[PDB]
Amino acid sequence: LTYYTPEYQTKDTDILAAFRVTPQPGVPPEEAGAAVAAESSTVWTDGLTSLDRYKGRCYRIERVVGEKDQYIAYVAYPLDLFEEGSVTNMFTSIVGNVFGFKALRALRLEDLRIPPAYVKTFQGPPHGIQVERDKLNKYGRPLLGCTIKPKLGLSAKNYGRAVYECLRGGLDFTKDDENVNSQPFMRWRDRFLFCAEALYKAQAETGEIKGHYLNATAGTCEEMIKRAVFARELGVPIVMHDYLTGGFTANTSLAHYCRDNGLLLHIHRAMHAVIDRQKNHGIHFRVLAKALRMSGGDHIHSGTVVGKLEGERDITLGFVDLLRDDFVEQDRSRGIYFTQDWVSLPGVLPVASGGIHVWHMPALTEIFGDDSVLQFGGMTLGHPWGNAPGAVANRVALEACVKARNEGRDLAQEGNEIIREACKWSPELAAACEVWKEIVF
Amino acid sequence: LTYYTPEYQTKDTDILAAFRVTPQPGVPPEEAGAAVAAESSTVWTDGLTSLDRYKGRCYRIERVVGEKDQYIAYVAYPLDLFEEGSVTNMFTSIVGNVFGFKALRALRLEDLRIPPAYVKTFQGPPHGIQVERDKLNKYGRPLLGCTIKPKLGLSAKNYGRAVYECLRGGLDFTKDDENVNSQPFMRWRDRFLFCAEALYKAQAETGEIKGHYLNATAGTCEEMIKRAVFARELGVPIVMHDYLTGGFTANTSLAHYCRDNGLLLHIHRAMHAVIDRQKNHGIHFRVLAKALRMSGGDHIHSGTVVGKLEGERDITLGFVDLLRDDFVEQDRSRGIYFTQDWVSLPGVLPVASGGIHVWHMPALTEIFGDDSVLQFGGMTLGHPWGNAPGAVANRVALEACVKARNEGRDLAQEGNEIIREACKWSPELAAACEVWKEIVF
Amino acid sequence: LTYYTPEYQTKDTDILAAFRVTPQPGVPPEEAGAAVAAESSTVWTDGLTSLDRYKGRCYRIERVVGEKDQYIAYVAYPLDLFEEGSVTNMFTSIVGNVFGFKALRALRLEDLRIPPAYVKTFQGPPHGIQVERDKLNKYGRPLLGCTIKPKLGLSAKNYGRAVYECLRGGLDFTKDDENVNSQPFMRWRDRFLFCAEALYKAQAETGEIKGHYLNATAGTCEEMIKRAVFARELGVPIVMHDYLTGGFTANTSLAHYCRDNGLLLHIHRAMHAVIDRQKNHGIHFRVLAKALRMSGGDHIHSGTVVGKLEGERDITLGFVDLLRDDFVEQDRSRGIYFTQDWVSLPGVLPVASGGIHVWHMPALTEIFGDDSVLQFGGMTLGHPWGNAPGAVANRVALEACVKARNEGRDLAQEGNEIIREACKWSPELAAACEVWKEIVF
Amino acid sequence: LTYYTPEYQTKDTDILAAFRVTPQPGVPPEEAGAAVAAESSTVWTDGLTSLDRYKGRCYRIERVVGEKDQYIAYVAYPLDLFEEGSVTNMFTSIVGNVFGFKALRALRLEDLRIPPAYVKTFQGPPHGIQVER
Amino acid sequence: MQVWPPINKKKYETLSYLPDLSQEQLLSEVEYLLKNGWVPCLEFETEHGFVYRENNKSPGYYDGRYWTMWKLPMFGCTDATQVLAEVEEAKKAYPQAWIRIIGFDNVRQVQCISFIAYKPEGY
Amino acid sequence: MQVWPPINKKKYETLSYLPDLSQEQLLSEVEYLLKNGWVPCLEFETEHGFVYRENNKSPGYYDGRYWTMWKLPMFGCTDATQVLAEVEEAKKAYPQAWIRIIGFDNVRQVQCISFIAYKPEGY
Repeated sequence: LTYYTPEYQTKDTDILAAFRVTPQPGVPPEEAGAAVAAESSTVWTDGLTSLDRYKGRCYRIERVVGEKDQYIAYVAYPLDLFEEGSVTNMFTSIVGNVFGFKALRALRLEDLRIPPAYVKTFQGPPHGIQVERDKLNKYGRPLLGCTIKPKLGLSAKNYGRAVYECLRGGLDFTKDDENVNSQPFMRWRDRFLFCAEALYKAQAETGEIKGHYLNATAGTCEEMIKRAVFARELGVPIVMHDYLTGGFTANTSLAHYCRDNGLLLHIHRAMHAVIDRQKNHGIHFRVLAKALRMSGGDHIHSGTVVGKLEGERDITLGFVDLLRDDFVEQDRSRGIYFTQDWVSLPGVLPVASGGIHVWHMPALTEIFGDDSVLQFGGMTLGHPWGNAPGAVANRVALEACVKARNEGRDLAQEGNEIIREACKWSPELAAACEVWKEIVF
Repeated sequence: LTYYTPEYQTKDTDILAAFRVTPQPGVPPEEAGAAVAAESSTVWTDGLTSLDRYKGRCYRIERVVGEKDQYIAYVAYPLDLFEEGSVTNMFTSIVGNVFGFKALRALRLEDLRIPPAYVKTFQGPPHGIQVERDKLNKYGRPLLGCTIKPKLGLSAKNYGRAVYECLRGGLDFTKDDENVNSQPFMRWRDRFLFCAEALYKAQAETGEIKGHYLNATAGTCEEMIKRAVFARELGVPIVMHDYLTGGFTANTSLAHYCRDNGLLLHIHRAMHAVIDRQKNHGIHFRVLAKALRMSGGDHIHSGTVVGKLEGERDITLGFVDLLRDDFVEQDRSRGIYFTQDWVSLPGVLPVASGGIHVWHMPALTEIFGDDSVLQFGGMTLGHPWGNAPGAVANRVALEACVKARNEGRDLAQEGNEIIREACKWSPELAAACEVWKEIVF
Repeated sequence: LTYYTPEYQTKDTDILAAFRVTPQPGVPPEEAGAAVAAESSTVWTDGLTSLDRYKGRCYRIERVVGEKDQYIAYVAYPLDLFEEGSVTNMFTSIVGNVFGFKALRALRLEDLRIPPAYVKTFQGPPHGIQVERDKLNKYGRPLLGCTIKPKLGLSAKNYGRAVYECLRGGLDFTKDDENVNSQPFMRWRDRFLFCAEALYKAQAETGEIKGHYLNATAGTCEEMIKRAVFARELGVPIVMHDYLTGGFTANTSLAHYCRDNGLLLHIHRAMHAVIDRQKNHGIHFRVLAKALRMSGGDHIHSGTVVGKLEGERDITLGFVDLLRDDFVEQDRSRGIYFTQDWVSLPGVLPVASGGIHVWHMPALTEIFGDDSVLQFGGMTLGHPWGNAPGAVANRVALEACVKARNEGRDLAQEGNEIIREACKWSPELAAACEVWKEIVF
Repeated sequence: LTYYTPEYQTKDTDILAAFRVTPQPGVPPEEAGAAVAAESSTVWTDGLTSLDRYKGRCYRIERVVGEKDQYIAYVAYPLDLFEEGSVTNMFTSIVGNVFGFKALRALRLEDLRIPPAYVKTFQGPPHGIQVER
Repeated sequence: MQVWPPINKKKYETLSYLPDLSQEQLLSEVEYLLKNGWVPCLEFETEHGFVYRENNKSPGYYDGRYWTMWKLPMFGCTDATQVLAEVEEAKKAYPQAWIRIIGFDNVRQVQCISFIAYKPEGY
Repeated sequence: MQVWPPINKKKYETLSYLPDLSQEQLLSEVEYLLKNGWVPCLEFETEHGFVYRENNKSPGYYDGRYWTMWKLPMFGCTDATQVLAEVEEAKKAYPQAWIRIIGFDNVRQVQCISFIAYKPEGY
């Protein structure tokens, strides 16, 4: 336990990790923390080099307050261990083997401090927040996306019809289901073509730029690039990728492709709950989010805050900051274990989805502010009058909220009222609000 | 709960899943199982198609014996939901969202039945067991690999020196650490070149074909292909990939590349413990293994049986069968929930590693039989006389075991004896056995 | 001192150089001049060839009038020493080593006579003066460019906004700062796109062809070509390069690219003052200018004459002639040491910038005449009413001057008056002139 | 001379330059050093951004011992000014224009501190000493 | 059940789905910009009120995003009224123009607000 | 502070930002051409008064650069009045045309001068 080095002075170029460790009964913390570091980084060949130069080292332990068997072990890894511009390699090195160490009951990676000297080896987002608003010419309000349901079984032509109806109503984006790639019921090229026809028509009609997240996720890198190539030929603004199922190697290739060809990249987080749900084991979503900002994506599905306890809303906001801002000061209250400086790597727009209703508009606006995309499924598609009206409903609801806020109203205190007044002059909104009006009013 | 359909008669083309579900207190199993299926597969657009055609359906529940709150929910998904030849898409569709369903405390995917009509859309392994023995001209015994340690910090030229020493001693393969990609201390092209020099020299010396698993894992698909391209130019037999960190999309591209250029593909399972360790949550390694056989790899790190309880050794053997054989009959004793027919897709060689010593040779041989690679780190590199002798030690130990077995001896009853007799005529072996000889003899 | 050959009769194919030499105390001139020539061009291998064929030779010395320790040593180099079409090689051969000769206190290359037999091996400017006016359809007046300030930190979208405002006001070109390549605050593709949008809009509005010098300067030749490729895809007229920082090899590649694709090339002279400022040491800007005309560029930043003594204005005019004309007769009064015949290689438009104000318009017009571009920073951007009005101001000022000149007025005698009358009918001009009006009127 | 900032605390990501300056008779050092920095890095467009973020700044002067008219002016440039992996761009930005500033008799760049965050954007030598042996 | 019209519902981004801002609503918005310290600026257009793609159709390229600047960004203005004034100025001058108010956040070097302040007859 | 109009300020290159040339100003310009020995020539256009890009959009390609030749370059003309005359001739004939005077320097084989001599109503 030449791996537990409380004397250690981290370097500016170190990669630091905060592991939530649940040791096996008997093994001391210090031994715990020294084991995380030991085969998280590292005979005669051993003397052909210097251990000390490439070893991860646990320079700090901390007892988790409340719990039994849990510490926060802080590990430092030398810059040299990592291949420049490779999230795949950062992940293999840090999380490749230790999660299976006998001596640990469970392990959870909570945070990583990516030093500026490593951040600079990544392209990061093809465009990022600022560039995207400017390319889309949209400022002053969260962006609105519509979810096309059902998830599978729709034809390419019906896909585009729902896409056109939803966009012409006031939403900025439509989204391919993360599962729609190319299938017997809908091959990708057919979808791309029809969606392109539908988004241009909705653009021409409303006078506002539209986008449809065309999913390029595919079986092979070649096929994924072939799909983004056609989106480029069609002249559309955004493509989509399922970064965890496709994988970091592919995602990094697509994010480069997007940068080189001017396409925005919408990232879906399918499969994340497999790794980031359990509090004692896995990788916290904030680590998955920093990795995405590094690999690249202009948008990332971040969950919803709708019906989340404040402590949760806080953890969420911590990772939102990590996604969007340039510098995030350490803050355990929000689950930020290290101060993260992004040295001007573009910020990613958080995408909020999952059960959002117009009467949730005030809070969402409030919590996320303008730099976010709010995505609705049942709210649009599920409106009594169809997709367009459904779309108006959300767009007026959002606009009512922004105006209110801009006028100095408290969205947290007056949410229901603001919504309710808007209903007075938006039939569309009125129709969306009826079941809610009855319960609250 | 139009998703719980115990009347349902699975079709030959269905994809079936066995989920280990731990419901939230209150929610019945049937409701449990219907929720896994409901947003594991699936408004007006809904009437533009047929739900019934694309819905996952829970046609069966089962109470897990022993435990409290656990069932085995069996879900059926229609063939049409899946993009042909895409493991990325199979994974997005099945495990993309449900692991985060509120109503579940925890969920674990234990098995999948891949129908022959879907298996036939995959290339599978670039070569597979039979082709690899024939290309390497190695028959009648497990293959032996050596692990080069330390994991990081060795120079390209020292890498190759250890590679040559280890191979010239009787081992068939040397392996790049899963973490060695391209780094400041060792850039990839330099490693490839030196390793190639070292494996040819060891081949020329011994008269036996040698291989070094050259890691092509990289930040982008383009870079990964660029590395396999140089291995092809050098004329070497095998390359390596970290399929979970690189990702299925990249892996499928590299496996195709390998098929097209005659390279064997060695797969490392880095990061698996993050997803497959916890018994209530995640994806069982057997599912990760079927996915690899589908995406493609000629070899796959499967763990070690060394010091595993029989119930564990059994689960292991179940996934070994699933990796190597053509048809595996359902067997819950071994964790095989569905009969799996591979319709002649090549088999993958299981790679056993982790704390293996020569005195473990008899059991390994016994458990895995000939179609496996046994990998040693400390056993080779850690031998008192260096890599070569270390290598002889393992190779004679292995050969003693095969001969014994071939003569009708019981490896399980006579392991220690067989080892011990070999030590009588292999100094090299003798040196490796001294601490063990003292304890057992 | 077989290198001092006053008897020597230069050949029509010789490359001649005029070096300003400041010998070390003691060493005679003849020895001086023979040393410049000796390791500025040139054992047994020596007898395998003929010295006399490849030697530079000092066929003439001259005492610099006024000064102490200075001569003008004239060196002749054989055509054969030079790689055809390579400015890099002309420079390596002539200025590669002698500037560090112990025996010289300081050395300054003042001029080179490029023979017609060497000039014909270069493409020269992608287009040149005549072709550019014809492609742009602009005749009869100096061209006007606007400088976008600040130099760094502007966003791609704000860049284009300032570009559009400045162009719609009457200026022909906008210019990327020589430092803007691709950076965290503004990546190149984003700038190209927005600038293209802005220049087309200004073109459509005014009815006059517009251009924005899109900087393609980059870290590598591949990246530089990739940027010009997108400018070609956008259909824009001109790209820009920093020939001294990018280097002659790259510049020659970009100038070829421009010729092959119809793009005008604007050259910026960043870093020149590092080499051409000091009167005793370096390379006079006239040599750097001939080299640019040879390597290729359609425009070249030549400084300003604004507040330069006549002797200086003269040296300037000497290099302007060398840039634009077909044949320039020797003229020491203007710093033209050799008669230069350009055998129809296109001429380059001199670009005047640095502190130019509208009240400087009369003189600039006067000094440079029509074949020049006048570039303004503070004059446009710095106008009290913004970029457009700023632009009108300069454009009317210029037009007033041309008209006056055309009417037979003396710009040198009536500058202030002409400006002043124009102010009477151009508010825009009036606003730009107020601080000046107070001091002179 | 909002460019002479002796209070300035260089950042780990800054590019620092040591210029040997020979000012024109009359102009103080501080003014010298502030001019090197001013058009070695940097109207209304000016208010569309933040000067302070992209300005070079002279955070230190030093009199050259022995000589007359010479100082060592220390300039700090923000990481953001530079295109990753481009020596051409580092050179254009630092040495592109100042050597011709009227107010300087002569200028000599003596050293640059390349921060680790910029060094990591370069490949550097194809092989380097160790690999070559 | 009502049908959203496919014609005559041209939009202008933020706040264009709400009823036309009243002089006070307008003023409130201007004040918000001011409260956050953004620099207001007017922009107007007379020909292409909407985005189009004439010159190019590659991803992210659109014509008509840029409008003409009305005077200069209003640095240091402290009275939301000055701004409203300009609007007034702009419409007298170009009664056929579309006029929008924009606000710059130069700390982030972004446009943090953009809404329509006046549309010509029939819009 | 004034706003340069984004509409109705169509231009025609050299001298088009000055107040319309008077008969004498015009004449002065013609004489300059003559003094330098350039050959005057009239060119007119009735449809596309401005550059456009219909046939192609590659770098340097524009439609509408070329106008129609009015008669022939005026070789040897010695009286700036002959030229003004033609202008007169041209406008009676095509009162809707844009008319410009151009001058050739055949020693350099370039157009050394080009200014608008008459614009149709509304320009």
